[PDB]
Amino acid sequence: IVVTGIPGVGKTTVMQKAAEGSPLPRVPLEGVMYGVAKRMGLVKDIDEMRRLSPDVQKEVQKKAAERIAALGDVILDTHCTIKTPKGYLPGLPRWVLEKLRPSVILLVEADPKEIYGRRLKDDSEEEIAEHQMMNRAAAMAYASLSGATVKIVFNHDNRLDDAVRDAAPVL
Amino acid sequence: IVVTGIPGVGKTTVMQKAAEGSPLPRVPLEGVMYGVAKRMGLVKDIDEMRRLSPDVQKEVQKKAAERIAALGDVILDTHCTIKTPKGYLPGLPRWVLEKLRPSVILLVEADPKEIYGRRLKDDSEEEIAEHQMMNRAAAMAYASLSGATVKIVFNHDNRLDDAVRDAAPVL
Amino acid sequence: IVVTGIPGVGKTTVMQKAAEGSPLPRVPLEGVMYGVAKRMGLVKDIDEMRRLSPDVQKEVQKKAAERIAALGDVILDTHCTIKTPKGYLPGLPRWVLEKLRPSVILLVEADPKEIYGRRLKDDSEEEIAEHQMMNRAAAMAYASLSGATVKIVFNHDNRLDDAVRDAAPVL
Amino acid sequence: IVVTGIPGVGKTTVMQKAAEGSPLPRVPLEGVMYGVAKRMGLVKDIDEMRRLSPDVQKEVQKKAAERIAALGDVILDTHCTIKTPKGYLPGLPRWVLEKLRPSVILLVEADPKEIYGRRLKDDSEEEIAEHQMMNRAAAMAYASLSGATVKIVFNHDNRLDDAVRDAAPVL
Amino acid sequence: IVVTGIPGVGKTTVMQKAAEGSPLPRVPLEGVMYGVAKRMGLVKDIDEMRRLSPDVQKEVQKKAAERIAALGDVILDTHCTIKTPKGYLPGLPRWVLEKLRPSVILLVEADPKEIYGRRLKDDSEEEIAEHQMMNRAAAMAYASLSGATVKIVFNHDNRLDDAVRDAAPVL
Amino acid sequence: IVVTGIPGVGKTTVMQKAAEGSPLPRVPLEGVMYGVAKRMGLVKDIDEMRRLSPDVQKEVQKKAAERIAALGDVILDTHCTIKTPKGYLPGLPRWVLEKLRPSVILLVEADPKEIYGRRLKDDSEEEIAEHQMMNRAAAMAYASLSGATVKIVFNHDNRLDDAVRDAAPVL
Repeated sequence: IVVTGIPGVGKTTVMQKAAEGSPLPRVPLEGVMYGVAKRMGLVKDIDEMRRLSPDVQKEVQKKAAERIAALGDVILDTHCTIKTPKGYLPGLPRWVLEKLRPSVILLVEADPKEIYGRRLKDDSEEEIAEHQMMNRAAAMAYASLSGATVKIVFNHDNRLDDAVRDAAPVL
Repeated sequence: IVVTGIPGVGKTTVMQKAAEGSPLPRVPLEGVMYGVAKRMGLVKDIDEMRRLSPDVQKEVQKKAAERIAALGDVILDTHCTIKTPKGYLPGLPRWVLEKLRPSVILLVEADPKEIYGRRLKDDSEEEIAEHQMMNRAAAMAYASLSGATVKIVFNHDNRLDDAVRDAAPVL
Repeated sequence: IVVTGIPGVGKTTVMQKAAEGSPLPRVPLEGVMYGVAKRMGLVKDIDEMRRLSPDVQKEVQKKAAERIAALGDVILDTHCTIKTPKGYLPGLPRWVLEKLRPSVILLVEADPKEIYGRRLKDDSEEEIAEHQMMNRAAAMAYASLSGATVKIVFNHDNRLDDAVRDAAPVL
Repeated sequence: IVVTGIPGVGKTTVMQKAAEGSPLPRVPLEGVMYGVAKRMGLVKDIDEMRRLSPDVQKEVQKKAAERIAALGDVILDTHCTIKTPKGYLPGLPRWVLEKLRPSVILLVEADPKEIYGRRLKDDSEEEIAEHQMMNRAAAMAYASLSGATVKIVFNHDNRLDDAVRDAAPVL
Repeated sequence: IVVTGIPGVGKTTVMQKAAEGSPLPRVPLEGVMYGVAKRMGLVKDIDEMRRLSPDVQKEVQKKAAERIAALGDVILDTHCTIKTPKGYLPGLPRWVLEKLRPSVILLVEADPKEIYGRRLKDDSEEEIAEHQMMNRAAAMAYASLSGATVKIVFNHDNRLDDAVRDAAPVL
Repeated sequence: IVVTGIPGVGKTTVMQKAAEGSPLPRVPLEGVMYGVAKRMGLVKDIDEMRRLSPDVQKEVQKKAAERIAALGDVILDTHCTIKTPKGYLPGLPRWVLEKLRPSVILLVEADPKEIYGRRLKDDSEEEIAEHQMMNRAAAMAYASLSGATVKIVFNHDNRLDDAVRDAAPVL
């Protein structure tokens, strides 16, 4: 399983509540990549992951995915697209999907005005709505490459029980 | 050619009225998969297609696609995404497209309020509008994998002649 | 399965109604032969099928039948005898039957006066009655060559429900 | 880099203003395909590129992409989807992406009412908004296949400096 | 890392609070064993893990530990001793330690009267104090076999901030 | 095609106007050399091209020319002679011409008094007239080595339409 969401949507809260009583392991993909790179001796510190040569970083992604595939059924956590100075970056290249072979991609959503409120209490609502629409396109592209199912989960501010009630049927 | 649409959009009516006088054979993909599985002795009854092992079901899709490719130019019929308890399932995995190599994907649409009306006379309008948006994303992803052209056809309740007039130029 | 009938008997209507909700593919044999010849590069236009050398046309029939046999169980559609300036031409030679191996030949019939009325609103009644008798002889010859069953279906003008009720038991 | 947009969005103006003082070469992809086909002796005139056999045209796309990859870092120019009588055609098939391996896809946008105004001074606003949405789906599918980043640039009528200020950070 | 504790000591709470913001993956060992056995086809349901042949269960433990060792630095979770009708069962046999090679064993403790209070609000205090003493012996035996460090963390009812302040320095 | 001119003659403006709507790629030679050296890992920044060993810089010129020759018909851009502290440097050595095999060298000119006016608004008129004469000698030497044609184009201050009308016939 892969769980995904825009920064501010409350991804970790819904995942922690829905995964309660589950026998499934819980895995941040960036953490595994750092662990694999560190045990291969390529890095020592978490920021060095951004300094690696891109074509070495492809093989770190490949090896991390092979090892998560060997672990078996898992709640993997990462962004589906990351916003950057040069625009949106796909969080899951084809060479990851060919190794992981996900059964489900789960996408968490809330209203742009709710997310803007949460972010202000910590982009325009138009840029939030854009990043959400780009995530839907990215998820369905990942699905078509892999045979993975795509689930959308709403997580409105007052209504965490709805997000958990929609998420738990997937597990 | 592949023809696709959401349940209730009137797909079969537009397909048969546009295919009138065409030399092209017509084919339901699920029906051919059942036929191939049955002639390979893997099943006897239509429900058993849901009971097959997924990694056998991949090869049944592959063989059905190879045989529909050997038949040549055809009006193939299937859903582009199927709604399920775990969310949207891609109806055409990459291993189907690499065998069929479609020249066109045709997508049928109507207003969510019309579709809700037809369904009530037999999901919310928002979930209908979502499933349409997910189908557009799926179709263009399938196109990029294959070189297939993508055509959208409107099929408003009274206006079947517009749908048929838009469809016939494709054939 | 093969469905057959004299021009004007309403062949397509009875097939379309009885095949409703069937998982079977729906194939015109002339269309397959054109598709096979076109993809073998032998022709580009449908009228060129009448211009092919007869011993090439035998192999086009043979290859079309092999590919329909690979597709498996199907509602195939063609005439059992075609009327021509030199008289009746058999629609299905032995080299087709040895490949398709049909389980059923279905023959649609109506009164010569009904057929003459339909044709007048679009041959003598004696020539219509002759062509029907020649079709029965052709069907039973095909049966004896192949082990196929032969079914006769009446389709009187008002009584389409009787034609469909006789046809549906075959499917 | 690849730069893309709908006809009327002002693609060339934003490209040439942002590329001012850049050491990067600029390349029209259709122009290179014509050049490669012409130097391979396949054509003499630009219109003959539409007359080529599709499976030859795949190899021309492949060879043009290999040569543009060997040139190195470049501002490549083409449409991401081309509107045709049979609907939208993908501008960049997978066999192009596996050769070019783009670092960025850039997508230029403007309001449908602005584009309709420019086109009227030279589709409905609904069909313009549709073609833009189909381009977003195409770009993100291309991204997932390649690891390319996706940037969106607004180019409103009076506001060319905003388009150039968004574009220059990519180069 | 391995985190361990007696049922009712609040193990999961202190782990969740201390692991906050860590890049380390989180793994229940029983979950991995079920996943490995399920993917090896040995079982389908979680209760069948108790029905396996003991010498198969040794090899499942061995394979699960090899796959966790390949994943690298991790917050592993399991009991150090499990209470059963036949008395205490060691949670981590030598064939697990030779694969995992832990750097730390972490042992969570609370007063027998606090644990009795938590268990009532849902063994004698003597049997609780015995099970704690047997865990200390088990942990220090595991340490001597492996070179792992052993840390004890108090988790008194109101004082969760002390438990988290002691746990976070280990990570 | 190669376009050439003295700094201040307005080379880019005449090229940009004449090449309007051309299918030809547009290429700065210094940019390609930097791109080739950068992708060979020899440099990271544009100024390091002056720091290269001359006998490496020859092979970079050779490889850049081979890759621009593989690209086919092109509007290449560079100076025909570069003024330096040690005098005039030839912009195109024999080892470049043997690879590019130009069909045309185009040389842009204006009155030394006009150029001095432009350079004042941004050498003596005698030194400007000298650099032009040295460019004519260099161009005709390049022609004799290669079989390239030589075209001279005037670009007087107001008369850009005359310059573009002389340039466009070459393309």
